[PDB]
Amino acid sequence: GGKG
Amino acid sequence: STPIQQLLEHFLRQLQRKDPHGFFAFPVTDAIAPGYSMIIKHPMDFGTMKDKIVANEYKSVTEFKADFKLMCDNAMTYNRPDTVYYKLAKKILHAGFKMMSK
Repeated sequence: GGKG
Repeated sequence: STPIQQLLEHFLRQLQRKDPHGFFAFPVTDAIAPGYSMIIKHPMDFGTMKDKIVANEYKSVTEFKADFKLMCDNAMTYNRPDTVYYKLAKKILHAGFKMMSK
């Protein structure tokens, strides 16, 4: 999720 | 350069030293952060803040502090708590406001  | 701009440039350099990796240095793009422009309506980063100082766009430390808090709040909204970005944002928001309120 998000930037990883 | 006004005495207020100088104050703000000094505060910005000190705040940016708290982000040695440059995670806050430039605008976050959707390529690096999928869906970012959908989730975060008012992006902010240090480079934009520096440009606003130079443009004489801050009337007060208070308006400068609000852009800093916006930058940090966006990182804590987009990124989950257990990430490097969330943790730095929470940490430097607290330490940066304390530093400016001495």
